Amino acid sequence: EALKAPVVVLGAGLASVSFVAELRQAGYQGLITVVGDEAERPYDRPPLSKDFMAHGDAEKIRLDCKRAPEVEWLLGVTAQSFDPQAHTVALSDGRTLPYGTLVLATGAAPRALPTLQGATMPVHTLRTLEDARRIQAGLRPQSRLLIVGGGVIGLELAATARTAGVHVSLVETQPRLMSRAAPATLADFVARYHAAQGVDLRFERSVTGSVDGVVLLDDGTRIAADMVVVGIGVLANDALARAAGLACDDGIFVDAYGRTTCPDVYALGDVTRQRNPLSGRFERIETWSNAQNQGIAVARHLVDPTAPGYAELPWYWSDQGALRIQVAGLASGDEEIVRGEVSLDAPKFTLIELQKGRIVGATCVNNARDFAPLRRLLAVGAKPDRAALADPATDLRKLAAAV
Ligand SMILES: Cc1cc2nc3c(=O)[nH]c(=O)nc-3n(C[C@H](O)[C@H](O)[C@H](O)COP(=O)(O)OP(=O)(O)OC[C@H]3O[C@@H](n4cnc5c(N)ncnc54)[C@H](O)[C@@H]3O)c2cc1C
Repeated sequence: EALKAPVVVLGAGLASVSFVAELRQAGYQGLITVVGDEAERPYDRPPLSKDFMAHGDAEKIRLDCKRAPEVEWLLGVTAQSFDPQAHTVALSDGRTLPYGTLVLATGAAPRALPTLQGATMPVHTLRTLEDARRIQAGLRPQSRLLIVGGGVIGLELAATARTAGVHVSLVETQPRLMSRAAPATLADFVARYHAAQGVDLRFERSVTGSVDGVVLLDDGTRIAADMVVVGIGVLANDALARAAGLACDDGIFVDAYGRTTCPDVYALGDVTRQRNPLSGRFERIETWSNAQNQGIAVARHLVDPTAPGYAELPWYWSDQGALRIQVAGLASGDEEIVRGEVSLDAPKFTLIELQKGRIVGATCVNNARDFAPLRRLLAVGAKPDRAALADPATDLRKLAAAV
């Protein structure tokens, strides 16, 4: 009923690939056409601040489009507009695509820093393979890099650059790192780790401008750098949706079926503003797991309307040198339980966030084994014995089973 052929998807990132693979796997055999503005074989972004930044082989980061047979991928083509009455999409190459169902999977773009508009020194953001190549081409040993923003991507780049023998300074407007999506205990530990690896961290500082290779701060001081990478967050790529009259606010509003306010138009991944089931509030979720899992859920329900809506709880990971960080659910509740010691000597620990005895979030540092059972406990809103949660004798995989 809702799934009308032909299917057109705008964007060829993870959300798009995951969606079209699930359409095919679920048994939809109609036309699928995907429009991607990047002239690149679809690829995954997490490597760009990690192993790619370090080793430079793009053929290790391509998405597997095997589970998406009989898809026409229009790469290097921009969707300029769509007409939701005519059920058409206008492309940059002069062609028009008809659709029965239109899927907006256009992701998000790094926010520019207004105070570095008209900088006369290298200022980059890190989103694309082209961005990663341009940054890597300036990552010379004993270079000076300034990162603006203490989000996970800036910190992943900081670790990669330090490992490469690059001097790194980092300016954060907040009093802590990872203010978006991380428990304070984690953010404090992570700052201690980066400081110990030689990152020059500047907290509660904002950039006010730049002059001849030097960045100016709002404490009236200067940081000289060979290169600036700005990581102050992203803005949804929701321009086509806004122009066509869909409900958007830095992100296209969708329900759990991926429906926008425009009939026959859906949206998925980083472009969307959606319900976080743990907070009960709408948020733009900026994670790999959301892009994949939302794309799959929306495709499954299009093919099989008896399937449930998207229901997965949020989580991400970050690889920052010696720290393999995993974070699920909410950053805080009324209670944090710490398993293990929080120590720079062989870091290994777990945080559990509870709200009235109920697990609402969890963090693992170098403890992948405990993250899977904690996500299962989170998913059913488990209320375990807080003494047991704290006790390192406790086996979390066992608790997961018991419930
Ligand atoms: C450097 C980096 C590291 C990351 N590391 C992690 C990590 O460790 N863990 C984690 O959970 N998440 C991580 N993420 C986040 C994760 O990669 C994103 O959540 C994910 O890429 C979102 O996928 P998407 O398909 O919704 O959007 P995107 O990947 O942005 O894909 C959308 C595509 O649509 C294109 N597009 C936009 N407008 C148009 C148009 N008009 N016409 C055609 N094409 C268009 C875009 O240019 C883009 O190619 C990282 C992201 C980056 C950039």
